[PDB]
Amino acid sequence: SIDTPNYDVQKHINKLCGMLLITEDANHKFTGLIGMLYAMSRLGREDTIKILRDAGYHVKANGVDVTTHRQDINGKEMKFEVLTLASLTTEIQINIEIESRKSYKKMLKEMGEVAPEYRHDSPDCGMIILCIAALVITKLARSGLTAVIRRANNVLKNEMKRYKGLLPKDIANSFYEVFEKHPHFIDVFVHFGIAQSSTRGGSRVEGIFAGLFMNAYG
Ligand SMILES: O=C(O)c1cc(C(=O)O)n(Cc2ccc(F)cc2)n1
Repeated sequence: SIDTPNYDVQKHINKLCGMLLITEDANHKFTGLIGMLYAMSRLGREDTIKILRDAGYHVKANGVDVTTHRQDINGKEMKFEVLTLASLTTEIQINIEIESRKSYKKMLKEMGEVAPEYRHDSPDCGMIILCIAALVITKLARSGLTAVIRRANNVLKNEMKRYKGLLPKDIANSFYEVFEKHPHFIDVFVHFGIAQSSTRGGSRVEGIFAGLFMNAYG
């Protein structure tokens, strides 16, 4: 049973990436999986199922939809937008949102209203996560972990400055873990990276990803 998110939940998964990126001392246990979900939502359900079946994997495709979950947090009833994921519980998703809202309020207290580039909903959050995945893929092509961190601190210096939760060591470990545990994600990531690196222009981060991905050959 593999979750195959479609184009419709790409905005949601990007926001989930962003919520972890704004979290001070964020727990990156699920970042490898969330990053992979973002890549699949970019490829689309159709292409994702095609890649897995072509790679010889047998797949039970799980539809990914946005649902509203009502949960009581500190006496107050709260509405949370969650994704129907077999790989990621409602509880985990909500706790990611709770912890990021705590970090966000601390940011308001520090600098007032937050600039677009410092928010959890900045359009490049998913790609920022996938830049670490691109570095891990190079070193798999866990000894190369120190080199991933050192290459990450230089290439993602502006992004690390923007996001308190951009912790290269934790994110790289999460990707190493997911690629070891679920090797079918390597095939998904590689097809994602080939397709992405063909797109012209776009954002600074889309450009950094393309350069990092191209480096896995030369
Ligand atoms: O500027 C604000 O007061 C603002 C904006 C949003 C939103 O875009 O939903 N939110 C909700 C929100 C804030 C932080 C967070 F990590 C998750 C959700 N707060």
